Amino acid sequence: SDSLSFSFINFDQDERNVIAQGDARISGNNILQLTRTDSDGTPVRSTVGRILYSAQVRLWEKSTNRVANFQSQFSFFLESPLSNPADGIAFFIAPPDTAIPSGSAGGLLGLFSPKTAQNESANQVLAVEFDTFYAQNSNTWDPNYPHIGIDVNSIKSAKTVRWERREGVTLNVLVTYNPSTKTLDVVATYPDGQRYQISVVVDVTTVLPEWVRVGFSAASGEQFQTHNLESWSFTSTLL
Amino acid sequence: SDSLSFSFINFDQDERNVIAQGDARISGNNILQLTRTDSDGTPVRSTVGRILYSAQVRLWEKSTNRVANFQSQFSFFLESPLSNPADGIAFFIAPPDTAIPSGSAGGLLGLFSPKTAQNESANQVLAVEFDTFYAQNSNTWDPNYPHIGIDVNSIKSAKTVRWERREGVTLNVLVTYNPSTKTLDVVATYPDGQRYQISVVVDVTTVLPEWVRVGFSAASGEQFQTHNLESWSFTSTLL
Ligand SMILES: CO[C@H]1O[C@H](CO)[C@@H](O)[C@H](O[C@H]2O[C@H](CO)[C@@H](O)[C@H](O)[C@@H]2O)[C@@H]1O
Ligand SMILES: CO[C@H]1O[C@H](CO)[C@@H](O)[C@H](O[C@H]2O[C@H](CO)[C@@H](O)[C@H](O)[C@@H]2O)[C@@H]1O
Ligand SMILES: *[C@@H]1O[C@H](CO)[C@@H](O)[C@H](O)[C@H]1NC(C)=O
Ligand SMILES: *[C@@H]1O[C@H](CO)[C@@H](O)[C@H](O)[C@H]1NC(C)=O
Ligand SMILES: [Ca+2]
Ligand SMILES: [Ca+2]
Ligand SMILES: [Mn+2]
Ligand SMILES: [Mn+2]
Repeated sequence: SDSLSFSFINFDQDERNVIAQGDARISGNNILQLTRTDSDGTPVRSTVGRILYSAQVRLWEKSTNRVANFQSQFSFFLESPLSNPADGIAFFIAPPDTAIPSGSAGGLLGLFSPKTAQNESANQVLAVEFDTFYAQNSNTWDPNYPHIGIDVNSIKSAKTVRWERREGVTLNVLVTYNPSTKTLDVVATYPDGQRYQISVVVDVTTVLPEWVRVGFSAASGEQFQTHNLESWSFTSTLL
Repeated sequence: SDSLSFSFINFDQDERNVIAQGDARISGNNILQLTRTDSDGTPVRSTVGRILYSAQVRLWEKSTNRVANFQSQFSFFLESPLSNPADGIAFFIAPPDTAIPSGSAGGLLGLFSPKTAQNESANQVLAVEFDTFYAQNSNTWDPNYPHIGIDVNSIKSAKTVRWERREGVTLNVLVTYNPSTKTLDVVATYPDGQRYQISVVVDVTTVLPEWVRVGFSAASGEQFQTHNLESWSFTSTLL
């Protein structure tokens, strides 16, 4: 269609218009939990979950040279009982048939397969990652610190900014795409006003198909944490 | 979710987020055609078609006493080579599992079954009808003229206004529900400024389930016409 929007002030477990993949679920307490927990609510190793909004977004139209804008606002928090929590949460855009790739329960954030994770020609993923785990022994593509990144068909972010994950604290995020400037902008803020900004010039018509779904992905490998989405609103208009 | 909106400036045959029922289709020339035509494009007898937007609207929430507003704007035109064309087109709201009932290809507008069409206790349909056929020999519930009506769980409109269908002319329609006044308002206009207004007080929480789908229905029995939707935008916010 020419435009689509939705808003979740909170999520409820009855929500009809989201697609859960892997370990993702909306809890009975109204939190969207992307990764698995044991019966005590403790995060566990080797888990991946994603959610997609069910309606399919017209990101661009080849026969008319129309391109959509979009704006995605959301808030999340992460918790872990241990040091060096992993692996992170991402807002992402992918073809509507997208599924969790094998080998992605870890630093690939549920978004990529190991043999092609850095191969821009192979992937169909645009993502904004909140990447808490950076160890060189397995995340060779990361800078040596937790970071916010924009991922264009690769797990190696096109651009990153330094970000110190705060245990249990809500981060508020606004992601916007402007097709006239071909700019994808991210602004994230913690409650004290600390602000994180990352932006990339990217022509969405060369990185993604005409129809897409939007959503979130998270994963934990050998290190773990809960990945908790509290709210989400989205709008897209084909211009 | 807490809100949802979409817009079709035009329809395209590739549209991913609509559900076609019966004879409905979006043509290669970008018109949403609800009822069947022969190979020359001529309307035919005994046809019914409906479309639904795929995303499910939260019309109300019982555990929080929240009720949604909504606003639906659309335009349509009807064509027939013969006199007394039939049967009409309706915007409607129904449970998400809704399907064309048997016996509805005619004056029941694809919305009701003959034995219960006037039984408010049985149905789950809220509709705004543009009803072109009124013959007492089969449409006993209609006034003796073409009319615009608001249908609350019955094919006998709660309220009607006189309307002379114009062959091939676009009618523009705005339908709005205000939950604070429990008022469903319809305003329709022809290109010369002729205006049709109909409004009913109705508590949507007593006539429809908490989750619904929205869309359009049309049918032809022994008399026929094409039922052509040109554009449609919709918004709903749970208050
Ligand atoms: C504690 O294990 C760390 O070091 C191991 C090698 O000594 C790695 O195999 C291991 O990587 C896995 O877990 C990390 C952290 O969750 C994850 O990013 C990666 O994709 C693997 O699943 C880890 O770095
Ligand atoms: C030309 O047929 C008209 O009169 C018949 C009886 O003499 C009716 O059976 C017939 O009704 C069917 O067609 C109408 C018009 O399309 C429709 O409204 C009704 O639901 C029946 O399908 C028609 O009135
Ligand atoms: C990257 O993926 C493309 C598409 O399959 C492939 O042609 C190319 O060989 C890959 N690059 C490498 C280094 O394997
Ligand atoms: C109307 O439908 C209700 C619900 O099934 C039913 O109880 C009632 O008998 C019907 N009324 C008539 C007149 O048949
Ligand atoms: Ca990482
Ligand atoms: Ca009628
Ligand atoms: Mn990273
Ligand atoms: Mn009528």
